[PDB]
Amino acid sequence: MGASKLRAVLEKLKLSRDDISTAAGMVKGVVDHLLLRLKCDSAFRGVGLLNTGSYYEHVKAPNEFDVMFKLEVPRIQLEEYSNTRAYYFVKFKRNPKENPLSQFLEGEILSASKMLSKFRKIIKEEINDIKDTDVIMKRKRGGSPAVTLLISEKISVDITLALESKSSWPASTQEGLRIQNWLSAKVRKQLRLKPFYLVPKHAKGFQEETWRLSFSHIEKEILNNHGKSKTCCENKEEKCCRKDCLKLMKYLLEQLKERFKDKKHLDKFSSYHVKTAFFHVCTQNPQDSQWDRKDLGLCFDNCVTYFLQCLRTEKLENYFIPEFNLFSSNLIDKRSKEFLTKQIEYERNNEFPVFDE
Ligand SMILES: O=c1nc[nH]c2c1ncn2[C@@H]1O[C@@H]2COP(=O)(O)O[C@H]3[C@@H](O)[C@H](n4cnc5c(=O)nc[nH]c54)O[C@@H]3COP(=O)(O)O[C@H]2[C@H]1O
Ligand SMILES: [Zn+2]
Repeated sequence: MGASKLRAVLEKLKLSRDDISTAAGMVKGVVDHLLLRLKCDSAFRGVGLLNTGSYYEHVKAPNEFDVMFKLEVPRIQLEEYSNTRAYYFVKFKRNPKENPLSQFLEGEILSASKMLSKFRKIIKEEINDIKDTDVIMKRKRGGSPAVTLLISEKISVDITLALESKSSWPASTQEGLRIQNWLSAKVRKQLRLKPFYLVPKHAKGFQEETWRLSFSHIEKEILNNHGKSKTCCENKEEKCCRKDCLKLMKYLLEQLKERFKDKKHLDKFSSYHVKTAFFHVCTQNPQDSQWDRKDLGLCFDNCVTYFLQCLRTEKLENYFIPEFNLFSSNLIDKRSKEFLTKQIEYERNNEFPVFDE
């Protein structure tokens, strides 16, 4: 596939400045309201907005947003569940002390379901009272930590609540973030000093009171500063195609998901898998020269091939948690991965007709 053929698709995916300004304004307009009204509680007092991009995550629809609500918790003690390296129980070291979130304490373990229930209920009751904009609160999805709302029957916003921990990263993430050859071990050192987050997600019956590790902020960090050279993409001679490869991959997965929307094979595949795979390829190809713009197509293929391999071998390690396989037999069944593999292979073999619209 030609580089200009791909960059043409990327060119057509570009949304104008107005489409960003108006939608962004309509989003922040409700985000500020919900944010300020959430402060009217002892629990969600120190709530805050976390920058997980503050824009859209999927290229095509640009009417879908994703915001993350951070809530700091002091000196928490985590307890890994069932040797699932990603999922944890939240306990407090100072149990004798009275906690603001004490109402949600399921004993010594902080219940995620209660917090999600109160949070979501507050959102529903506030979305009821707003009159300046037409907003409806979307139905609860299957085991989703998010709360979605629709503004003016066109804008989708997924609000995800998350606990913040300034303490050192868990031992499961120790051998993760292998960016030493890519962004230097210094940057890894300084990045691991940053806080980590926790989202209310249950692990497989289901253990409904567990939390998942989240490093979305770090993903944004390495994503916006992606080159081995510090002046990468700041000058003409240092333009690369990492972000373009990520856009192309995400768009391919999205379009494939939409083509077979009627089926249920690709419903479990999300942009996070694509992101993860892309990070793995970045680790594999750390040199900026390996990401020359004129090599876009080739680069894209590298992102495709590897991804296919992960589907073929049923192995896709979480970039921060190596021992956690996103493509395990438990999470996603072989049949679906075979389907996606066949589709992607077809696309590549026929010059990606899914891009042509
Ligand atoms: O950490 C977060 N930061 C911002 N929003 C988040 C986060 N976690 C959840 N959500 C919000 O809830 C939606 C559904 O979540 P679900 O737990 O059911 O499945 C996730 C999950 O399997 C995987 N995923 C996504 N983020 C991570 C990660 O940080 N660490 C490990 N896995 C991850 O993608 C799938 C869906 O991707 P989407 O983003 O489309 O839709 C999310 C999102 O809206
Ligand atoms: Zn670059």
